[PDB]
Amino acid sequence: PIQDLRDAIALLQQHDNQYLETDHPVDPNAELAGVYRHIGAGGTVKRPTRIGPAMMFNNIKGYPHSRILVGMHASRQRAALLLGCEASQLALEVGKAVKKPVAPVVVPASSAPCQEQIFLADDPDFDLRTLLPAPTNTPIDAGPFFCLGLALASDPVDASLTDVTIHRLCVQGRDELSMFLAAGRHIEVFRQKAEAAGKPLPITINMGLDPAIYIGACFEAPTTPFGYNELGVAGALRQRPVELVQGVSVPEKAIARAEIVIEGELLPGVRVREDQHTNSGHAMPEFPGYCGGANPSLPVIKVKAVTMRNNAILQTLVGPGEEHTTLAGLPTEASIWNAVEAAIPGFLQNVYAHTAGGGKFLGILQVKKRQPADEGRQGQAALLALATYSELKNIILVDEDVDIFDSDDILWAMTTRMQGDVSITTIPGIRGHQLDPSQTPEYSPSIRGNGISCKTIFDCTVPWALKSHFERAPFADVDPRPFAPEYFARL
Amino acid sequence: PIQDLRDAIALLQQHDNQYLETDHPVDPNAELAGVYRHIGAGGTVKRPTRIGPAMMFNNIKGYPHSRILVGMHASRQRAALLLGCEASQLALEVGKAVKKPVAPVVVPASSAPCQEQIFLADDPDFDLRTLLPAPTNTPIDAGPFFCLGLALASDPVDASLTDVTIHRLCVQGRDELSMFLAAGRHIEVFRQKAEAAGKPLPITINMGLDPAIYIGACFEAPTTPFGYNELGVAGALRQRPVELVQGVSVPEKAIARAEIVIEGELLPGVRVREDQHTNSGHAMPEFPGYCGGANPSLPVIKVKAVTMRNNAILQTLVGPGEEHTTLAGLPTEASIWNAVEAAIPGFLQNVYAHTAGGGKFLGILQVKKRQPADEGRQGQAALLALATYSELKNIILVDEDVDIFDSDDILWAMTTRMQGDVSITTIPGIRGHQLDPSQTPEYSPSIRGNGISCKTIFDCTVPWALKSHFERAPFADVDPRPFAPEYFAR
Repeated sequence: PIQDLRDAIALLQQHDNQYLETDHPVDPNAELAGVYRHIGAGGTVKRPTRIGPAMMFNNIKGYPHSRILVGMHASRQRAALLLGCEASQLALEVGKAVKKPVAPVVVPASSAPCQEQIFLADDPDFDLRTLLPAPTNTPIDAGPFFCLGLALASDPVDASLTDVTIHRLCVQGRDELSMFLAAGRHIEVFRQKAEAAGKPLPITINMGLDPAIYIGACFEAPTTPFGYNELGVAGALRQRPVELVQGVSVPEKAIARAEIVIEGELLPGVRVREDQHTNSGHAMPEFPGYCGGANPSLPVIKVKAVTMRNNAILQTLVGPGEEHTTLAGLPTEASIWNAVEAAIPGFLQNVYAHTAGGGKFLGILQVKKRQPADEGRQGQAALLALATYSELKNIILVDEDVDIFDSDDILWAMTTRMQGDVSITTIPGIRGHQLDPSQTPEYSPSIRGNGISCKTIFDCTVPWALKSHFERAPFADVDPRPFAPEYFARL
Repeated sequence: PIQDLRDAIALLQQHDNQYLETDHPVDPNAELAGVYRHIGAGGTVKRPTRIGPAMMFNNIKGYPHSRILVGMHASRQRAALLLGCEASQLALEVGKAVKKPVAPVVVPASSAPCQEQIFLADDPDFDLRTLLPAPTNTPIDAGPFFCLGLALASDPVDASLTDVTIHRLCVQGRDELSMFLAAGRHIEVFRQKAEAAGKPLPITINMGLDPAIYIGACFEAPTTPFGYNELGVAGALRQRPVELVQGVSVPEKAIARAEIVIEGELLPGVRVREDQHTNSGHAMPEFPGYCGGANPSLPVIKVKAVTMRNNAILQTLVGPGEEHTTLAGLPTEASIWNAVEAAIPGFLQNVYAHTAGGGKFLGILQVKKRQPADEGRQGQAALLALATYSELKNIILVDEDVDIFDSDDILWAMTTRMQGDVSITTIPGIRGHQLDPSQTPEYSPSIRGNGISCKTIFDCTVPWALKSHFERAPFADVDPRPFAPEYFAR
């Protein structure tokens, strides 16, 4: 029963090519990410790249006591193994946990390995920059980043209002991090409330976690009093409550079994240029595959303490590549599943938040026309997808004999089951996502500002009345294995 | 505190031009509908027509003791009076009731005015066709119809599964009505189960109710054991449970305060052609404003009894015009509201399931661009609407200074806040609704079968960056009341 990051590493070590360690010295600045680019970053990272093992770097230059984990979630198959289901059903299996969550519980400090070591920022010798190897993903980044920081925080006026969300933070100084907070999201609203009263907002950043927690926390959750409800998904996935502990230096909870916890406060009335120390003009690589722009005005966590386990692992990601595809893509798929299946039961066979869109921009919907009235519902399923997940950009529709996880087979449906002046429907001027660099006025006369897009539905389903002409060549069913057993061993 | 149909009539009589009686003899065959066409049918009925009073016909040729009420829900203002809220808030107000329903209650036969008179069908003199006037809406109809039948039914194996649905029924014999039942609806899964076992399904048809029952019954409701859950909406709207009573001739509940109850059984293994007796080839007028085709294979209710209050009112509708716009459009608006507000909170100011689409085909969305990021979200709101209600056909988007209940003002926005080669987005080949006669392959080379349409989004919102040029001419705020008091007393 997996309850923390090390229980997960143990499971991976029982399967081939899921976990890999190296003792060869690596520089956290640029080099480590450059290495994993080849081994397992995947997704929208520039070629060459591939799906591979999660990888542990034991020998980090300048950090003789540290080790860095990347790629834990950077494969769909791997995520399936870590949660005990089939990779094609991963979105549905987690969607079931979302529906029957198990609440987290509070434990005492004696039960929290994340507090086996406490480094108070009090200490004159404290220096976040030398305590933690925060990797730099590319040389043009704004600085070192932590990329899997699970932030816990509460409303400053109503303490029963909580939030759990993944963030990335740039290291800005001996005890400072900058942190981008999405407008409108709960923790930013918390921070705006505290700042309007001139007060800091206490927060914990929890890194190195059971992958069920990271995966579960990307889904929308209900809000109950003191609920930290995102944690309920992982509670359901393991059938064991996620354990919280009180912070040592701030009045906010932290993840009891996390590897590293950064406790601090968002400062009132303070802001920094994200790239103030490099003037690179960039932040770090974004899920579409491009380096984003540096944010000119960011809030700052003032660090009051770092607590960690003995031999703490620092967990982050590279790419963000396939690791982002998994964390973002399963929620994208679940919400599309839920919307289509409630409106058109039995129609959708599956949906894939394609890695080529980082799990957000590109939806592949596999439908089955069962009867004459299903003609015209394939467009309806596309409208449902675009309405339910507004950061989507394009939809590709295929039938149930097309493998939506096989990009060759998607392009095959786009070649023999599509006519350009019939099957392609453009929907201009719909808000999409600012990190798509083609969503700009300069790219298109129908785009009125950044993050607005034309959204395109590629209908590659066979028209109902023509289906008799579109049967794929029927090869006979045979068990191939007796013909070459040793060859099918390689699985 | 309204509890039944008569209470609602008494409220209407307190307001001018909300209720109107006539004692001039009227033929229930075509004439009655012909008259109300002029007075209050409204909606998609051919013109002349208008919004008007609900109308009671006291003198029915062939039925010297009967009276026929029509138009009860045929006005949004009238529907808001009957629920005690603002017309522009109707969908939101019934949505509140949808969330906190009160359960109906069972009461003994002595508490059910619907059982003041009992007409068992095994009496030799029983004739459904002469006991009650069933209007025929037009001369090309399949036959006489009851158009506001609230049907109650339970699952035949598991009695804890209940459904409450609104139906129309054509009178086909002295003891039989034909009744369409939508596939997938819980009422017909009960009927298919009973039929698969060669058994009848007992049923009540409850007509002449508190408008809060009819209106609430058009919303989706959850299922709880022995729930009759649709009725909880009406119960929360009145904050008093709607009372039921055991049927005298079938094992199934009826509405205790209803005006007329038809008790019977859906018969297994027997169908009927709707235009049996006429060969008209039509059923009756449909919400888009055209007569529908006759249904060639319909199930039959075998009537075992009819019960009714003393001086029972027969409540039905005409058009179906504005009455259908109310019953169908409030749920349409409610579901669009819930979707857009969950997805883009604070952005939608109101939505109107426009009567020109019978409450189904045409959605007007009123949005407010509060900030630059809202540019691009008005199209998102239209997509949300098309996805949550697949029978929509077109969406018109407007800003918060456009009155979406005023069709002149809609067309105004379509005229000064719209460029044809920019603001109009077509989405071809989406399944819509077979009763739109333009959704056929003959109308469009992009339509592959009936009930498939091109769906069009008309964006009549001001582009964010240009809003400083589109302020409507600002007339000073003044209370006009004092300048013409007696004029405003109308």
